[PDB]
Amino acid sequence: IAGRDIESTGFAWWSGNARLINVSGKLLGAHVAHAGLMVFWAGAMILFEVSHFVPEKPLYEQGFICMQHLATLGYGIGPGGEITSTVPYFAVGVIHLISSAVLGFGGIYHSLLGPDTLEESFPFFGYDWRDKNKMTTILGIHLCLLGLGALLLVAKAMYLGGVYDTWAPGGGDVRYITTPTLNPIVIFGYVFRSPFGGDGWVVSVNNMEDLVGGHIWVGILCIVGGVWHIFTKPFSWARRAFVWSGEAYLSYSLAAISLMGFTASLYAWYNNTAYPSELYGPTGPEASQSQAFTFLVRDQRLGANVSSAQGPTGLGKYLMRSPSGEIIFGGETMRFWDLRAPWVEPLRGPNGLDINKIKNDIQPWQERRAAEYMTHAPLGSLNSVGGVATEINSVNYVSPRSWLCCSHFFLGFFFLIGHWWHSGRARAAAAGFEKGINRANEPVLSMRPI
Amino acid sequence: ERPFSDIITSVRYWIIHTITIPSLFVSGWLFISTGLAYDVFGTPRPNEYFTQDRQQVPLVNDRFSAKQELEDLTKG
Amino acid sequence: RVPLWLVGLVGGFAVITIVSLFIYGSYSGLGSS
Amino acid sequence: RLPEAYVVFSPLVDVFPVIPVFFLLLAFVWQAAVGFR
Amino acid sequence: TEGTNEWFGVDDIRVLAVLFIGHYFILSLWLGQYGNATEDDDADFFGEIDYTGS
Amino acid sequence: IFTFRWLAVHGLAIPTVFFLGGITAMQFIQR
Amino acid sequence: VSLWERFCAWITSTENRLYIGWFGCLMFPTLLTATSCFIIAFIAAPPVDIDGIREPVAGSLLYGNNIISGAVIPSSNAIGMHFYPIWEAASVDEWLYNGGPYQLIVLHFLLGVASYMGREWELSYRLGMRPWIFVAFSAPVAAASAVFLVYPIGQGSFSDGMPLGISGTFNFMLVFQAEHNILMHPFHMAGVAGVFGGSLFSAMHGSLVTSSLIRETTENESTNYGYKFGQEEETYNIVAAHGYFGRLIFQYASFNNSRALHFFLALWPVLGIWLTAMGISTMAFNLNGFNFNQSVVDSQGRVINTWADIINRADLGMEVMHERNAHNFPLDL
Amino acid sequence: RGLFDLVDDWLKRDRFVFVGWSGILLFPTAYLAAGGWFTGTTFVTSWYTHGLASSYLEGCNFLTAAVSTPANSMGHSLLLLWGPEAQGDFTRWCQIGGLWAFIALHGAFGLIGFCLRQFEIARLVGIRPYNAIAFSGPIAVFVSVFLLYPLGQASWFFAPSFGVAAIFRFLLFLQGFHNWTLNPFHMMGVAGILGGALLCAIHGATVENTLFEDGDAANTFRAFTPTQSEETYSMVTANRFWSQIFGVAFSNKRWLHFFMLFVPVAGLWTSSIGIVGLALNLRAYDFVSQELRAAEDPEFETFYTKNILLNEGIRSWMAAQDQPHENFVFPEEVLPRGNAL
Amino acid sequence: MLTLKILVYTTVIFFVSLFIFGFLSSDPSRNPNR
Ligand code: CLA
Ligand SMILES: CC1=C(/C=C/C(C)=C/C=C/C(C)=C/C=C/C=C(C)/C=C/C=C(C)/C=C/C2=C(C)CCCC2(C)C)C(C)(C)CCC1
Ligand SMILES: CC1=C(/C=C/C(C)=C/C=C/C(C)=C/C=C/C=C(C)/C=C/C=C(C)/C=C/C2=C(C)CCCC2(C)C)C(C)(C)CCC1
Ligand SMILES: CC1=C(/C=C/C(C)=C/C=C\C(C)=C\C=C\C=C(C)\C=C\C=C(C)\C=C\C2=C(C)CCCC2(C)C)C(C)(C)CCC1
Ligand code: OEX
Ligand SMILES: [Cl-]
Ligand SMILES: [Fe+2]
Repeated sequence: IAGRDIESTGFAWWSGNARLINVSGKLLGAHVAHAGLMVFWAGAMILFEVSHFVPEKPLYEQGFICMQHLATLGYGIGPGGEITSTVPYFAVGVIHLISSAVLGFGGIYHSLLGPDTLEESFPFFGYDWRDKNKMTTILGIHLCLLGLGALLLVAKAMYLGGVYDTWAPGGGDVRYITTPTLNPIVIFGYVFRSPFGGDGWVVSVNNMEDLVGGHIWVGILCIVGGVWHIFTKPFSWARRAFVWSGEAYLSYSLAAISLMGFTASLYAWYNNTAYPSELYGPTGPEASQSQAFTFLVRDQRLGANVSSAQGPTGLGKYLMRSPSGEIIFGGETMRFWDLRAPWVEPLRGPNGLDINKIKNDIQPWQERRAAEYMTHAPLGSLNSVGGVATEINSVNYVSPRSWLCCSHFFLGFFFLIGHWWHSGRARAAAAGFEKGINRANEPVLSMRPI
Repeated sequence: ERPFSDIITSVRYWIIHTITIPSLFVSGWLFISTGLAYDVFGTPRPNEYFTQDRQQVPLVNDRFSAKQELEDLTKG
Repeated sequence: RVPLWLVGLVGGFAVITIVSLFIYGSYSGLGSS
Repeated sequence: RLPEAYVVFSPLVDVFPVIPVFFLLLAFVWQAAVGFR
Repeated sequence: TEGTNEWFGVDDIRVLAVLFIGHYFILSLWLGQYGNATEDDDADFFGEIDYTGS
Repeated sequence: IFTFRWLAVHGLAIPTVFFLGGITAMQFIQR
Repeated sequence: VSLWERFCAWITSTENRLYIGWFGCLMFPTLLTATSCFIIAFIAAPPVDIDGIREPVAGSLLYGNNIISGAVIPSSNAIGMHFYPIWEAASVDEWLYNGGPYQLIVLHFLLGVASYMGREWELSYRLGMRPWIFVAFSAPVAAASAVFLVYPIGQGSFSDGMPLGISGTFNFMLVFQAEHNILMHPFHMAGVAGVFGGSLFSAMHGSLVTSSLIRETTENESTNYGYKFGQEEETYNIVAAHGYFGRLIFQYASFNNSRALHFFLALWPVLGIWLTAMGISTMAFNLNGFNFNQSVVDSQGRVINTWADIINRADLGMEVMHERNAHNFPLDL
Repeated sequence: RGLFDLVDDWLKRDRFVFVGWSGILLFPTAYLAAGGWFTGTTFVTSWYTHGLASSYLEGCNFLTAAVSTPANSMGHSLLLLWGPEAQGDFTRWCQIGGLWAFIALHGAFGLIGFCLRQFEIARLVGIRPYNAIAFSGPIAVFVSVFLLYPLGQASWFFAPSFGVAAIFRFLLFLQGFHNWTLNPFHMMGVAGILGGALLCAIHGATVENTLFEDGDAANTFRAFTPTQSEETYSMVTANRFWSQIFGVAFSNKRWLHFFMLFVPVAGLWTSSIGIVGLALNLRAYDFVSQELRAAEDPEFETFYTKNILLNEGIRSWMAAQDQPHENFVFPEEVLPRGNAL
Repeated sequence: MLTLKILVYTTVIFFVSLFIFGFLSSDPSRNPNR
């Protein structure tokens, strides 16, 4: 049949989805069907995780990656990070699962029965991959929708129940964020920060006020940009620099999504504000700091004065100074002195750790938390063994942080490869020599000899 | 000649194979389940690694008297 | 007269069930710690 | 555990998460049905 | 220093001045050839690559 | 009935089925 | 014309001895400065305190090394992942004491190789070719970036990166084996298969093409002189080579299409290297290989060993002896 | 004519698989070696020689099963089934480690037969025999390690075992005891292997990205008749591209393919020499000057000394279980160890 | 130390501006099929 064979379009079966480039009716159905599949997976995963829940173990000992997001949003969590009920998770899963059916039916209809092209009966929903005005209009519309979503998150954080705050005065609890920060200096110093150690770029946000203010500013910027890109057309300096075709737009999107994937993986690895440690588990540095704290406490209880104890190299077994002067934990964990956790801040003064507070102000709950985080470090194997590489089979645990980081890092790299491939092909096809070298007029033969 | 592409289709091929193959599969299953392999190849059984007398690994120490050493180590 | 896209399906089912059985035996029984 | 009114449907729930892959396999099956046209 | 969070690493006015000098010098050289552009509705095109001279 | 392909394919195929049956039987052994 | 137009015409000219392009503007200075710093540091650098325990390690030729054991030591452990340029040290001596040159060399080098990929694409575009060679080159770049940058980021310190030396590479490999149990990660097996298959196919293809040469030289001259620059001849003799390959193994396995052949040749090692680079990158976040320690037991409950247990003994031996004076607590987290 | 001519005519007929005169040596030996490996990894144990379990019947998986070397008490015996050690009795022959010798001995002749087959086919079709020197490479590797290394050592016990994890054990063992990474022959072997991989990728992308436009569809695969006279890609364009990017490029199509043939075979033949050297404990272990200075000056340190300490740790912590027949007993107070862990 | 930082920033911004304004000068038009 025409349009579905190699003899009429090229594009053999293993690259058959490339026959939809100039068919704007079936492309809509395909994209809608993928969206429906995404919604279906979300709902099904929520339900599956709910079905296996055990009310004794913490969430990071059961291999969950979906319940933690809802818990952080402020659903079914209590003081300290304990799960009280699972009804809201069930409701979210059911709603997603039901909406998936409507999305899938729409995709199937628009793909299998609707008109092949929309440029003949619905002029509003039509394009040519080269009409810049229409592309800007579509971009502005969907951009305004993104801005509305960000403002919806802000509204949930401020009025509709609140969000879980791990830095709360008295342990993690759900609270209303009533005073978001709006000074552009702080937000755009977060944006324009260096990514190296000590700064961390945008991963280093460490309170909820900055988070809410940033999502506010993002909503405002997205709405303004959507209106602007709707009411205008590309300027002269942009027309002479870009390639105007569908594959070029695909490559442009691919590069940005790869960058986003890398950023999300590093969020999951390093941050502990949007990813509270009571639900996901301790971060990499946190386990080592906990080990040092635990052994300091034990040795102090035995009778040592842990400020003048000399290590094997003469550097200080328990306490030392960072290259800038602050008092930090000794040992090999001197590299992680940038850590800030709610269970350590009680012992920090204006110039690092406080000697007197360490001496006679350590509470048992801090000791318990340190022991737990020391014994639940994010180390494991592919077959879910847990521990150092030279350990025996006794436990079965791999932290969700490692899974999330590794998976989205893998995806980010492969989508960067996508930028490279799809963009190179797009530009070569636009120029007009993606099929091969024209043997009649080989350009190399008319160049000055080298 | 008569390539595989239409050998895969002949009904007589299929019926004789359905007659023959399950006999071989069941023969292998019975070979394992009877315990005859343990005797053919000398592989120790899960309760035969250590006997009541010998509580260490039975390594062979002699070249020309391996038969007697193995006979001692197995049961005697 | 089976067409050459169903017998391949049977072979795929056989190989996938054999692989699944081997993985399950890896997770349970001898050599499962 | 699911709410008590739905515990009976647990085996179906234990299979839903993997459905989105069977779609990818079904695409290949459909292509093979028409003989890789 | 090292651990502070200044924008782009700028800690003095001279750094900002020289950054402006660089961007502006190359910008002036570029404007020497692309400075006479217009946004009228006759300099546009309909294609994938802009071959409309300048 | 005595062609070279017959001998090769059957010599490679019979022990394969025997060993596969043996492995499937092994899968259910428990100490 | 203007001055800018003449400059642009000279930059993108395809008549220079070496193509410059717009990517070359980022390429040349970074690679040149990295080369200069590397040579100077390799010849005449003072000892560097790598572990932060005030025990400097010598790595230069003038301090009693040879070519095999010389290296450029990674930065100090006290620094961590902090940015350490020259102007952040109180003096050049302090900068050299804490392992300054490593960061400079690594960063300008990575920028240079990225620009190298870009420049390859740019020349392909200017010459009217198909733009998929830099995609193939992306695999070694991915591996080098993986090690040099990604492993420190995951482990939290530049001091855990691969030293720029020969014996430093072996040290890095051994410690990585001890700590993460590589050789049991399937991605490493994919990489090993990739390199072995690449060598196999290179040898096979070379032999097949060389054996199928037509007669143009007789005895008293090298056979290479038969080919002329610009000659027209497909890179085999179809009858002889195809018959040889179809007779050596079963006749069903023979590539009669040059396109598919030279595609498979390109695809195999590149995919292998991509997979092994991603294996290293994922192991940087403590997702180690398979663990099969003490998995076989008898009826009573005693443990019967396997080869994996011998590998574990070797790993323990490596682990207990590395960085002897650097640890204070029982766990190496 | 005579029997010889009739048999010769029959052996070289066009069949599904070429048989030839070398088939008599090739087929039985290779078949027996493969069958021996398959039965050894499935039914036989290593309890009485190594103290290990190495079969599926015992609980191992694909990555941990192997056919282990014979016991150390049998130094260099050929281990024939009818020899003075087994005296028949298939069971005892399996228990003492005869399957390893069976596999190795029949497999060496299998490799010889395959090389002869390459020679015979090349002569039959009338082309120069270059695929038989390229295979001689791997023959050298196999012979060198699997036969010469044990023959210079105490017994067959110190040979690689036919398994996946056993090869990893071999790698770690040679690194720990011989300092094999420092030998200047494994270095050249590594260079050859990596260069071969590099050459394979650069050529297929260079060839695939200079194709002449001989078609109309985006699928350039179906634009090549099975064999024509013209080349499918432009040599001049590739030469220009690589000489302007890298500074040097190929211009002769025969030298290119000879280089592709030459690099990996040279690497393998180089590594074989180093393995033969290790067979007699003639290793490259110490730099005497650095050892003397470090002994005199307790502040001189390089990566070399760190690798030496790592090797010492490997040896001390592995020898106890790696060689069960020596009855090594190391108290905890003599094992080398750093601080803390 | 400050003057070294000034010079390094100068060089970096100069080369980066060269790159940025070089790719903005109607680059897709510079192909042999013009
Ligand atoms: C997310 C994955 C996805 C999606 C959405 C699509 C979508 C599409 N592909 Mg495609 N494809 C995919 C993956 C995908 N593909 C993959 C992985 C391959 C490689 C094997 C291909 C190879 C391929 C080729 C070679 C071609 C397409 C074509 C098409 C288009 C027409 C298909 C058609 O006529 O259906 C015909 C199929 C059927 C009538 C049978 C399927 C019936 C339904 C869809 C089965 C599922 C029903 C569902 C289970 C029940 C839901 C009920 C609901 C009420 C809840 C369509 C837009 C064609 C095209 O371009 O058309 C112009 C084309 O030629 N694709
Ligand atoms: C939400 C939030 C936040 C944030 C906020 C914000 C505000 C953000 C922003 C963001 C942004 C704001 C981003 C941006 C980006 C940009 C970019 C990314 C750009 C790029 C560029 C490009 C891509 C270009 C390119 C080129 C060149 C180079 C030249 C010429 C050619 C071209 C054009 C191609 C915070 C953190 C606060 C907190 C949390 C929450
Ligand atoms: C030793 C000996 C001998 C010999 C024997 C034999 C010859 C045997 C054979 C045997 C055999 C010959 C066996 C075989 C078996 C096989 C098997 C056991 C197979 C399996 C398979 C599998 C399991 C596969 C897998 C896979 C893959 C690889 C890929 C894809 C997927 C799948 C999964 C399918 C005799 C008698 C002389 C006597 C003396 C001794
Ligand atoms: C949700 C829900 C549900 C479900 C539904 C669904 C959505 C389903 C559908 C869908 C599905 C789930 C489908 C799937 C199917 C698939 C298949 C089953 C496939 C197969 C595959 C194969 C076997 C393949 C093979 C092959 C061939 C054939 C050729 C080429 C090669 C290969 C190998 C690829 C129900 C009803 C329960 C209700 C409730 C709710
Ligand atoms: O830095 Mn370089 O090697 Ca990674 O594990 Mn911990 O930290 Mn130290 O020890 Mn082991
Ligand atoms: Cl430590
Ligand atoms: Fe060639």
